[PDB]
Amino acid sequence: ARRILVVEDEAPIREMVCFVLEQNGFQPVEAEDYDSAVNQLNEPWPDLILLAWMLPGGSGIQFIKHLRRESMTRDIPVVMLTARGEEEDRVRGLETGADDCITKPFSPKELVARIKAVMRRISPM
Amino acid sequence: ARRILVVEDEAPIREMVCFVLEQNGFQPVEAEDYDSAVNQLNEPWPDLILLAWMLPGGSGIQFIKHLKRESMTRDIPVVMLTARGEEEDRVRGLETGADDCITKPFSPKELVARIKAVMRR
Ligand code: NA
Ligand code: NA
Repeated sequence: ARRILVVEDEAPIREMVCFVLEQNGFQPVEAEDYDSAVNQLNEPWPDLILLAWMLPGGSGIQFIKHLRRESMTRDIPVVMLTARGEEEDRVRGLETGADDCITKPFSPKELVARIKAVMRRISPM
Repeated sequence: ARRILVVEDEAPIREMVCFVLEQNGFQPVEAEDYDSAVNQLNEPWPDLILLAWMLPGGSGIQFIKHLKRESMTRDIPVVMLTARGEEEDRVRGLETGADDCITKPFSPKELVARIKAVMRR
């Protein structure tokens, strides 16, 4: 179960992520905007979601809130994709209920290690 | 097979570039700074060089001048790696003698297409 929903509107980044994931044994799914991401919340369910802070059509925080409203999605791990610089500064220490984050640009190895760490994580408390 | 010298001090970008190129059957060679790049100018020589504008130890422009002064390296294609914002703005229209440029971030498909087009031309 290695289906990864890649919710990232920056095409070069989204495609890079898909490539890294493919080569490391995962099944990446592109979501280039908010509605595209919502339309992937069904069988077969994502095992983990990578999520940018802002998309055409909706924000990352809006998407997380959407996920939490339903039993079938509320336990899917979410890892934020954070742009180095201005965005990173604005969102540091922001509690969203997301499980982890990673800053762009990242190395292929760091992305994979962060995803694997989140996937093996025990359910809190 | 074909040797690509990746001269880039931004580690995540350098590692991404090498990852894409290696899975696509190229032989990427990493250079994280200026001296590392100069140290890779020996047999077997690179088939193409991807080059950042500024490195620890020396600039992209400096490295191009180094390449052009030697008969063995003068015809190796050079593609600049350009960052958005401040850098892209200053290097707009700089006639460096590089064969092409690519703006970061780029997709895997764009990277490979650009290098293959430069090598064919
Ligand atoms: Na975004
Ligand atoms: Na640089």
